[PDB]
Amino acid sequence: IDPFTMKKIFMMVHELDVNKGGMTSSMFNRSKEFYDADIPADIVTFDYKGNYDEIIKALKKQGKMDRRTKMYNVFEYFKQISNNKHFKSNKLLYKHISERLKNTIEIEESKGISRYFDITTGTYIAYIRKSKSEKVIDFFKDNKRIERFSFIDNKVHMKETFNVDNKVCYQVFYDEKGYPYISRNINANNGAVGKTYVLVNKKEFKNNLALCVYYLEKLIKDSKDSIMICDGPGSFPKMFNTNHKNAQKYGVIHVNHHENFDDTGAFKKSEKYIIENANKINGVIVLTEAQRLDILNQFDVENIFTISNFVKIHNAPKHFQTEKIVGHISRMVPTKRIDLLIEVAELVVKKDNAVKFHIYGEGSVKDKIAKMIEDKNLERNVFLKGYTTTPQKCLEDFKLVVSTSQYEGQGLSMIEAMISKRPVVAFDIKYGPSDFIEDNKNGYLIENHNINDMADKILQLVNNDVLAAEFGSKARENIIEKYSTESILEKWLNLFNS
Amino acid sequence: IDPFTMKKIFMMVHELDVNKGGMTSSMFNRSKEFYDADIPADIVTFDYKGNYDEIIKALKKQGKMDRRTKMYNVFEYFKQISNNKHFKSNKLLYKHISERLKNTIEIEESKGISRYFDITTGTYIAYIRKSKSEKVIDFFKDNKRIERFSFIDNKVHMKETFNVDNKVCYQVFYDEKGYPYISRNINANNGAVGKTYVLVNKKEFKNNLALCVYYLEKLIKDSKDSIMICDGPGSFPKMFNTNHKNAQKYGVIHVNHHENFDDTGAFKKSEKYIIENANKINGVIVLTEAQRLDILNQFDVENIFTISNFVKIHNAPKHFQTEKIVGHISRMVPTKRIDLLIEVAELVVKKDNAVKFHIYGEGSVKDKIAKMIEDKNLERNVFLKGYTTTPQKCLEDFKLVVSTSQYEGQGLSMIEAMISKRPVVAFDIKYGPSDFIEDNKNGYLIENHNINDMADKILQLVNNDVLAAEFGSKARENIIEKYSTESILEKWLNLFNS
Amino acid sequence: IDPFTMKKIFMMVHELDVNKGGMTSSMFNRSKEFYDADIPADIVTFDYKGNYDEIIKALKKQGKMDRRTKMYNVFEYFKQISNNKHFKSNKLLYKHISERLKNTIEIEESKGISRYFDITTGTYIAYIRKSKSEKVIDFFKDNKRIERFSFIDNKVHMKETFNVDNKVCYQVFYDEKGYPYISRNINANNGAVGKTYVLVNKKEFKNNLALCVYYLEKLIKDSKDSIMICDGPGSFPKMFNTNHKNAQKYGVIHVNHHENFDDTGAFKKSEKYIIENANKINGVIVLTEAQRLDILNQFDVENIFTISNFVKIHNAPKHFQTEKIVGHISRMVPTKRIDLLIEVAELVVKKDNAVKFHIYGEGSVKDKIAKMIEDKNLERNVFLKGYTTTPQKCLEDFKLVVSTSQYEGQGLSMIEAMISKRPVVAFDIKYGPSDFIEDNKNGYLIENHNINDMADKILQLVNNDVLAAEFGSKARENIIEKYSTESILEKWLNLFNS
Ligand SMILES: CC(=O)N[C@H]1[C@@H](OP(=O)(O)OP(=O)(O)OC[C@H]2O[C@@H](n3ccc(=O)[nH]c3=O)[C@H](O)[C@@H]2O)O[C@H](CO)[C@@H](O)[C@@H]1O
Ligand SMILES: CC(=O)N[C@H]1[C@@H](OP(=O)(O)OP(=O)(O)OC[C@H]2O[C@@H](n3ccc(=O)[nH]c3=O)[C@H](O)[C@@H]2O)O[C@H](CO)[C@@H](O)[C@@H]1O
Ligand SMILES: CC(=O)N[C@H]1[C@@H](OP(=O)(O)OP(=O)(O)OC[C@H]2O[C@@H](n3ccc(=O)[nH]c3=O)[C@H](O)[C@@H]2O)O[C@H](CO)[C@@H](O)[C@@H]1O
Ligand SMILES: [Cl-]
Ligand SMILES: [Cl-]
Ligand SMILES: [Cl-]
Ligand SMILES: [Cl-]
Ligand SMILES: [Cl-]
Ligand SMILES: [Cl-]
Repeated sequence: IDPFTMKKIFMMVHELDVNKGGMTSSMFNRSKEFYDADIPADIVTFDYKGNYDEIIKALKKQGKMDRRTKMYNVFEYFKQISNNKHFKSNKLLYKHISERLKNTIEIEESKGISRYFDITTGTYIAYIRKSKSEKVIDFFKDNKRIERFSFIDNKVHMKETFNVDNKVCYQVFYDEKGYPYISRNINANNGAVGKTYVLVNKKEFKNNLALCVYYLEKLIKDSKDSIMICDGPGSFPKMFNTNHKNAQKYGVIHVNHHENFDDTGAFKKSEKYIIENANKINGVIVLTEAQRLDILNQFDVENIFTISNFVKIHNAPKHFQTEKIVGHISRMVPTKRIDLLIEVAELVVKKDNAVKFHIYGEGSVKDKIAKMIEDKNLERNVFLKGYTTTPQKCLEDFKLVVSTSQYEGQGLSMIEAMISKRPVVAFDIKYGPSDFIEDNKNGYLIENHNINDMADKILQLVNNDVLAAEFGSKARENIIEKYSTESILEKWLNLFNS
Repeated sequence: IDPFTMKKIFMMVHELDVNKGGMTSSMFNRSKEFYDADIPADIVTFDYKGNYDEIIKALKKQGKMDRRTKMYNVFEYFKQISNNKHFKSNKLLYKHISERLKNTIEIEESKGISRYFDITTGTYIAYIRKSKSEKVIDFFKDNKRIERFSFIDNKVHMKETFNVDNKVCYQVFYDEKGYPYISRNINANNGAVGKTYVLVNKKEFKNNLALCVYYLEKLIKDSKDSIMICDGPGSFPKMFNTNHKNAQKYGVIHVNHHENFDDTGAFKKSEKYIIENANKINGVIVLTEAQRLDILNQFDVENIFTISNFVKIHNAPKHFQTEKIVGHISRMVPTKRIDLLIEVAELVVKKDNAVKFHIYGEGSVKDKIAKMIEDKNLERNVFLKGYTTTPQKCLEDFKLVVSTSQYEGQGLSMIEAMISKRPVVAFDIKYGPSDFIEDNKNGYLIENHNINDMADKILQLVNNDVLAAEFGSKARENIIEKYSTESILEKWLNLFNS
Repeated sequence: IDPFTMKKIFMMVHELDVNKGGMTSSMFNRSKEFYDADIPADIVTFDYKGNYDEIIKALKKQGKMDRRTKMYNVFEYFKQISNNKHFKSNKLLYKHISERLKNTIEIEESKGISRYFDITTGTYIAYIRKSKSEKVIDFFKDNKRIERFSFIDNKVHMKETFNVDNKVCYQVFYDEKGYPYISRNINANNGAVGKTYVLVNKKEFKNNLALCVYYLEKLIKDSKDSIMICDGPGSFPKMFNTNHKNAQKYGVIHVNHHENFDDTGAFKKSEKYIIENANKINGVIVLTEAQRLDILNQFDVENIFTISNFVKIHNAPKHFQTEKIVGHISRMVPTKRIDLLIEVAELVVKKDNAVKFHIYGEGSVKDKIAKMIEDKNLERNVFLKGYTTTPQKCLEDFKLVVSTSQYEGQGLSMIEAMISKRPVVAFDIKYGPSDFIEDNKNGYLIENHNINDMADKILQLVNNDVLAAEFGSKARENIIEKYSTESILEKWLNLFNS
């Protein structure tokens, strides 16, 4: 509303990075929408990367992140404090590294890889592997690795320490002048972060949780204009344990709060903790009004709200596709019951050998879908392409896309395919495509068991390229008028203004 | 006899310390008696403590140790030699510690606890925890602890070294000027002391045994006026392996030489080794003439003698106690068959709910006596108070004390209670209270099985406060005239003079 | 032929050393023969010893190695290169060792054994054990050993590094001026040599195999006059993987290519790899024309040749031996079926108690032959003397020697005994004594099962000292005229000239 509002939204996820999607791409778009309504919506991360500036720069150039959206990082905050406490490069650090490397001889392995040996004792001193903009230096003691200095543009940003099993047990972070501002213990057995020492402020913290809580109380002004939104479930404790009294906290659950493949009536451990404590924050936000009603009818909480996702209606291809191409662009995870779909490919091709499948994306169950299509020799017909950073250009050469799951928040990947004139085929599930797919109108829906009824539907479409177009043009105009943005945006503000 | 005798007794136990009793308190009193007869009786210990001066000072101020009694310590002997080899403080040591601490930043944990990090590399350097008179400094390498310097009044007395599992594998002891005089290897797996290097005399020793044998040959003049008395069974090898030809050696066995809870006819492993070699020293000393006769009738040894213990007849309360208070002040050990007594409390209270129990002292089987009285909910009635440094003031508010065992040397803890006008109740056993308890005269004795006959006897006393007094006044006057000191003292001298 | 031929033979075995025999003694003699025919035949080794000069010097003085025969060593090659790159002693190395030893105090253990402790901290610094011409210095860190410097004539030739389990994980070799020329990683778990760094030439090598291949291409001129002969089966990959195009390669198999105690028809793993690749080198050389025919009738290889061994007909004793002395001078290994011979001693002595046995040499199954003759109490009669560096002087006091095996190349140890007027007794086997023992003529042969038929034959000889002499004099004159050297030598040259 107000073009000069002091409202601001801090969206919290553990890490940002390139070549993902789903929850993050939803966060990127949500930031874009809020910025349009003159409300700054930025992102807060809590992990360390020495090249986040290069990653954020990439995410914006590659058109995945609105350029107005900033990422706040806990380590970038304390680094910048450190930067303004010193006004002289930390040469003693580079002298420390230089001194351990002198009186050594060099022996090359390959192009930018060399080892160094003391010319007096013959002792193994260092291993240096340098690219062109980054460099690592591994120091050795008693022929075991003890330390690694990491470089970016000839500058140290991290020092790692290694135990007896050659695993990290300690990290140090150096500012842009070479001064250490943060160091922390690492449990080598699981990689969990322990005690964290903020050297620049001479303060210690029990763990990363205690550090980021302290960080948010510094980053986020305790005003009712400050709004915290936690997408990732692994960041919720950070938002919940702050001593904010005025600031708002909204937990956004993205997934089904039901345990995967459990008929007990049990929930996800983390996704339930959020729900239980809904009456202590400003309310948990789901996506379907169904999932609201389920949580209503399970937990004693008077504070759940349903808000869908902003959709970006990009532009459909100039044409369609004629050749019997079916695709499944997704990340391979057992929760999607892909086992209960590739046994529809098999059920299709035998009635029509010209139907082809292009599988994109990666995952854990990729390598056993791989060693499964050749057991049946559908390598002939089915292809596991790979991860595509161009989801739409791979989408615009489909006749239709296919997907399934037993657990979803809603339809993200199915919706954005319907825009590109593509009639997707999926099951009816708990929370998802019971609303944006109208069966025998612009797409198809099947009970999540009748595995050849889906195999029946595909042949009603791929063999009818003139009917696999009207269903596509009735897809896009279906998305557009159904949820919009204003309907969704006013959901958010009325929650804010209260 | 002779007020100017050159006779001296060295009583040997591994360690002395505060808040114990039994064998040690017997040693403290025996020293007091011998000093009265103009024969110096001192104590020799073989362990290391940096605060033994403070402990001995406490033992005397707190009236547990005769002030004339000295403690000789093997490490205090070599420290004092070291003290007179140097006449200039070892500043290079404190410089060595200072240098490793400079260029560091401090980060506090609590009041006197801080960690230190190198301001150039961010490396974890040191952990310092200081009280007000003592201080520890833990140094780190590759984020693992390697060394600990221990301070007392700002002075180093010990440096410890740690292995990969963070356990001690090496110790160093510094004199009062900061010079190392003794270092030794420690087996981290069991804490056993290995090779011991006497740096001040440039001599090495296989273990602590070889070190203390050498020490006794220095400490104790090889004359017939020198008398060695080994109370602790764990110190006997130290006395036995010396090359003394004239000096006397007397091993004093305090306990039953029968294996605990074994009906085989087997003995304690250590207590038998002493017995087997009785014909090689000046004789083993037991406490009961019974235990003498048993050893006579088991081993071929013509050299066993029976001598009881000196009793200190202190002063009884001004009054008694009326309220049904029963106490067991003892150290909780399975050899005392406490299981076979707390199931007499149960057998008592049900006939008289006003009988109360106060349990003092500590032990291993305290925590399962604890979770046992509440299973039966005698928390109502039975109390595990705690260790009492005031045994008599806790004793002087009893009507009677109670105890049992299947194995004893004699009655120490039962005897000193009879002084304070208290009729104790105990079983008849191998070696013990068959002599200082006269049943139905001043106390009570039961077969060590009839667990409710004891429960019968208590009610014959606690419900008769006028009969639980005559039995008390017949207790003290019973101890006094029965064994005395002169009868016991002349036992010792006639052994000496031979 | 040509007294000025540029032909040269490099005989390759992994290591040479004192107190062995068999394959090596065969190599020593073969070098001697070839040198007589004006063809230099030298030996190449691939292991490290700091005292090989002293060992080779011993092998020649003790008359086991022809003085014209040289040993080439891969580490001696790179050391000599290193020697000529520096013209100033590496004092900084000895300064490095001196500095770590100053400010220490000495504590002796025995004659030439002492430990050193820092006089400031008391820290365990070093352990030095010196003989009179060699010395080791073990340095310690956190009371664990980390390094060992090895000395010969006050000069460092090796530095070893130790891991957490106190095992070698790194080696460094110093030239005769104290400069490191080679360092290498050691797998502590098995002692296998990994990455090898040639510091003097700044080159790295995957392992010892890659190092010695490179070494042979430097050592051995790629000419048809250069001839490589690989005796040891463990050195064959080194000869086979060189990029020699003109040089000749001859693999000499010494043993049975049949798996020990396997009736499957399976071969030795290594000895087969040689055979399989016979068509890629200049031919594999066996010893018996039988073993040739077997390999012919198993593998598809058109390139196997049979050449026997050069025999050194030394000089027989002035006399014989009368006293019933039977000997088995050998190295104790289960492949010799000694179990199937000592149960003929037993079968002999019972018919003649005066027959005695002298067993020389060592082995793995010595200690259970030991605890076997006393179970039967033939200690009376059978003796395990020990390893004899004087094989012939121990041979010249026998009436006859005895041996057996199920696997041999031929008869080495049986043949050289026949020279000294001794009728040996052995079984007929695969590849061996079916040719140099003529039964009931100068010796005896039995089927390798009839264990008392051999026991029958001995008594036909030891009880007939006038018949145990003619068989001896028919032994020596049997060896002499049968194979000679010229017959064997021309076998070699005709292989060379082709
Ligand atoms: C915002 C939201 O509701 N998220 C849902 C989503 O999370 P999740 O993050 O797993 O999103 P999905 O994997 O279901 O959707 C596919 C996503 O992967 C991206 N992609 C995939 C392959 C590829 O080659 N390139 C590419 O970019 C797509 O842009 C798309 O955004 O699925 C979960 C279950 O699986 C649901 O419970 C969550 O509710
Ligand atoms: C000198 C002697 O003969 N020692 C006997 C004693 O050794 P032990 O040293 O175990 O002596 P006991 O535990 O039997 O006697 C109790 C001792 O503990 C002290 N105490 C206990 C609790 C408390 O709160 N405060 C306190 O000071 C008492 O002063 C008393 O001296 O018991 C052994 C078996 O158990 C016997 O075989 C030994 O023969
Ligand atoms: C060149 C050759 O064909 N070598 C054969 C030999 O190798 P190997 O090297 O094992 O030779 P053997 O052990 O069979 O012969 C005994 C050797 O050991 C030496 N010795 C033994 C004891 C002693 O006290 N002093 C002493 O010097 C002898 O000099 C003799 O040379 O036996 C293998 C099986 O066992 C055969 O397959 C090999 O073919
Ligand atoms: Cl900002
Ligand atoms: Cl500055
Ligand atoms: Cl004194
Ligand atoms: Cl001095
Ligand atoms: Cl040469
Ligand atoms: Cl030089």
